[PDB]
Amino acid sequence: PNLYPVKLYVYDLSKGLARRLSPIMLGKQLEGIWHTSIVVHKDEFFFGSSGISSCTPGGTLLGPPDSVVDVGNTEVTEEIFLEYLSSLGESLFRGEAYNLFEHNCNTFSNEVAQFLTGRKIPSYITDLPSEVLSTPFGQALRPFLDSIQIQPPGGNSV
Amino acid sequence: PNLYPVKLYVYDLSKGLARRLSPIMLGKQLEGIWHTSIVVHKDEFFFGSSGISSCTPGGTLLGPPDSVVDVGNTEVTEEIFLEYLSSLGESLFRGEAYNLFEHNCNTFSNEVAQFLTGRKIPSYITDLPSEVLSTPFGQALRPFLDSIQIQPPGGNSV
Repeated sequence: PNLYPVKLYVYDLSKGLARRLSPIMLGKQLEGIWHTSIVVHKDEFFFGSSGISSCTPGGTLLGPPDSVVDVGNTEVTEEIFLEYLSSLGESLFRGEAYNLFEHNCNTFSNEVAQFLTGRKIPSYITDLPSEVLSTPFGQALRPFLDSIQIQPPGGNSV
Repeated sequence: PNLYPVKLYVYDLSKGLARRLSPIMLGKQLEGIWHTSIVVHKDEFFFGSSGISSCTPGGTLLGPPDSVVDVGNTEVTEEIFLEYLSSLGESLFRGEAYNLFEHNCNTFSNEVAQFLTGRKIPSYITDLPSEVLSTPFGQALRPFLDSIQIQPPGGNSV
């Protein structure tokens, strides 16, 4: 069977700022504000307030990823993958469903990784929202944080 | 002529946190992360990633506003106002046009206030984005900040 490498592009939206300012804001040590995407079949795929989008790898306003993580290989072909993403985009991943804490770019990548390789992405990435929420900081800014939508420019709808 | 009071609902999304943590993040004293809306004809109107929305005053997830500011009176009736908002929503205020720095909830309220009363809202509110941008903090997080969309839940499309 033809095998296609699957990568998880990792971006620290805070560019290291969350690393030092996290103890002074949340009183807890966070290593970054993780934004991830799935790179497969030569293209980068992510979910934001605009829904599922794609771009050439490292092609958003965010620039090159801070880390490229190997997820595994998948047998899912390009045409089957696009059909899969299309199906998600019309059901559980419309732009309206975006939520900073429970339905974000990492929720997307995690579910996509599982589908393509049977593996989930690292908990330190997906658990970030709960780590922020479980603090006075997070509880006070909950209303504001729940109002936040993220959509890195540069991609086009799938 | 029938006169209708126009209010500017002011919300500090940071709930006072920006007040104390601003000197330690931006090295400059900011008093809040201002989110505003226009209240007229018994309803609250605002612009977000979803476009122009309305709700009963203080009816979003943000709760009651931190301050209610008197803008002035307007002679524009309800039906004419909705037509006005509809026109904006189809031209310069579609959800896609939202930008944290140059086309946000305050850009909307300011333009709406000017139309209804001939007055602009206070510069300390509208100039906030530039104040954050003119700092190492802002320049480093520019990519991330430009990816931020804001849409307080609770309203419905106009």
